[PDB]
Amino acid sequence: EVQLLESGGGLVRPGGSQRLSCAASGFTFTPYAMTWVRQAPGKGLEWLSTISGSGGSTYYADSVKGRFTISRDNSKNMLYLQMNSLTAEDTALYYCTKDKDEYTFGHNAFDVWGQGTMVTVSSASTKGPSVFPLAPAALGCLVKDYFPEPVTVSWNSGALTSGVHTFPAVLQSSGLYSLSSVVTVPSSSLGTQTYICNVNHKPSNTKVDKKVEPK
Amino acid sequence: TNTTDNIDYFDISDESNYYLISQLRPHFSNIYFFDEFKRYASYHTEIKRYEDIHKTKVNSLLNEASRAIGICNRAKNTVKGLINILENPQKFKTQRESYDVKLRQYEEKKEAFRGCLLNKNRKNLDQIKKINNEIRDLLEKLKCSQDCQTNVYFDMIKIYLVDFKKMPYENYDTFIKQYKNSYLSGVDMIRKIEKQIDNPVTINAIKFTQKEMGYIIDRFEYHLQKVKHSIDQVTALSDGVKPKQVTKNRLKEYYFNIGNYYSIFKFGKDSLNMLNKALIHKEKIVHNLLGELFGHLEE
Amino acid sequence: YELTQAPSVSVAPGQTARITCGGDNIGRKTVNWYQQKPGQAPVLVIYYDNDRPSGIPERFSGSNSGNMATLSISRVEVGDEADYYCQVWDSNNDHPVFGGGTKLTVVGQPKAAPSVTLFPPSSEELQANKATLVCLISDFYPGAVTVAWKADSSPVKAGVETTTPSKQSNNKYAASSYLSLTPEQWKSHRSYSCQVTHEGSTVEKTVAP
Repeated sequence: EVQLLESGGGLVRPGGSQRLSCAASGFTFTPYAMTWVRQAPGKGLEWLSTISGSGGSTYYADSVKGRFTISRDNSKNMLYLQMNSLTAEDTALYYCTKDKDEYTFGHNAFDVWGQGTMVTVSSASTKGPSVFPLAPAALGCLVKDYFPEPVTVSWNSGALTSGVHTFPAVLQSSGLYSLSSVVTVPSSSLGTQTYICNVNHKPSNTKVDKKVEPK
Repeated sequence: TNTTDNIDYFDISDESNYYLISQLRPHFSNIYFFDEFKRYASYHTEIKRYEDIHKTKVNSLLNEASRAIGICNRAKNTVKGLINILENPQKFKTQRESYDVKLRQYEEKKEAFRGCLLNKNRKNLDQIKKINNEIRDLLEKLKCSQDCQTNVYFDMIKIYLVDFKKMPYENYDTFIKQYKNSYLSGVDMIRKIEKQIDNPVTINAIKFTQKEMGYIIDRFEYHLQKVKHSIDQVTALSDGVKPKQVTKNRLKEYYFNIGNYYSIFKFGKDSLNMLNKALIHKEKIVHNLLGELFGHLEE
Repeated sequence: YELTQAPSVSVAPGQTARITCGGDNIGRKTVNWYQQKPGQAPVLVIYYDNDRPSGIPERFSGSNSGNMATLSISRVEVGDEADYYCQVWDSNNDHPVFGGGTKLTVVGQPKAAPSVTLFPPSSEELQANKATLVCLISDFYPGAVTVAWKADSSPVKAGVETTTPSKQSNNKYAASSYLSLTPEQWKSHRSYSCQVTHEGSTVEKTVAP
């Protein structure tokens, strides 16, 4: 199965640099023309840059010209996008694609798409999420004041996952995110059972566990 | 005559992508560096003594490179036959096998051919590293220890800039962008008017020939970009700082620097010439196919 | 080359949805269509005006002539709810270009009322001299509610933050709202209510210190 895999997307201060990669497998990478396309959260798709097979032809969008550079290594089936002097208007999720045929130079459909890596540009630093319990029927935990996304919330180290439902985080005016994860459980299980929400934040490099019980 | 008589436009590179094998002599860009070091050694009396043994060391690699390519002439002419059948509807009707069967035969023989050009030359690629190291040892016999005059180095740079002016890079860049424009428009109109009601042999031969064109375009722009690099890099050396004297260790890599650039240039000049006529011959074949396709309008 | 696409297009199930894509002479160039599910990757649905990739249902067809290129989805089910784009090759700029995108929403699904749970500020948060009220709305359709926080019986109109409605795996929708206030404001008032009004019928939960 032809597959495209992307990484390297993370938080970078304005004016900084970042290197995106697109790992290809399941198809002859050399003849196909790879493409970069980003998508702002909420906005639509936006083409950025496409490169020929041998690399002798490179296209760029006017919004990224002079700052972004596309490149590939036809011996490792890799596909790069060197981003420099990043501004706030560059914060988006970036996809890499391939033309459905060979030797086309972006004048084709895009049949295979990656899952997308997220590039974030802001002046704020990473913040650790403060976890507070939500006492009771319906109980949960509040993951408050963290930046940036995402935060994975596990219940009892992945023991119980029935009735759990984590809501998408809210973006406060301060730029820090906030979400809540609740779990549906009968009242007979209350009192005797224990519920420990396990919160993990990748950028802040901090994991926190909190106990939820009637008090 | 709606047929391809010359398929020199195929090439193959090793899995490391460091060596590029061309069907045109000297097959390897490193040979041009070996021929240039003889010109480098012509200005040094200590190195010029070993120039006689250098030719026997370099010509043997050129002979074995030319010998290994000739071994693949059996695989070469086999693919040339399948191309002439798949790009000619009249020739395709003299045989009896389905069009999809001949495409599978073409794909198998094409890689068996490009695999031959690489497999029979694997022993030659290992010799390239040895001759490169032998050049390093010959440059160590220089009389200079820490004050090597760069006059020879910069006198070669002035010669390279004159050789660069002989190649029409502006016309080549205009040619490739123009022919790539006509190639993309040809593929896209076949997408619009394709249909599976009548005989697709004339349409199948166009796409087969267009697939060859897209490969030639990709290989043309690879050398056009590579030759541009060698021109811009050597020109940057002449327009940059000119140290009147450097050490011997840095002088070895000095000749290795301009030698590698001028090697890619002369190697690219040979490829850009052949790839230009192949694209031109492929355009005429497609337009004849387009002429044959739009020739029977009352049908 | 400018590609004009309608922002939103709705359709009942079983019916045929028609996504459009406009161009000055779009019948001169091939048009490819894509489908991006919420939080998912785009998938090529139609290419070259009318060609359909293998694995795409036969309900997906395309037309392109003159100034309009239209993608048609027949026998529409709830699984077709996604965003659809069109891709064209720029002639004089030499690069692809994507349309604004059309959001297909399926209607006629059975109306469902939202279930909400209100949470008071935790005792551990009050020690930090901060308070946050959590109102979690879920299991409703259509995806559009209006949340209103009321201090006792009067709306606070301060410190309220509400998320956009997101479609859950149950094909329903979910949303949440937060009220930031001082612990003095939480302990002084009688109670705090979260009033979420769905289809004109309001659901409300009330919590008190």
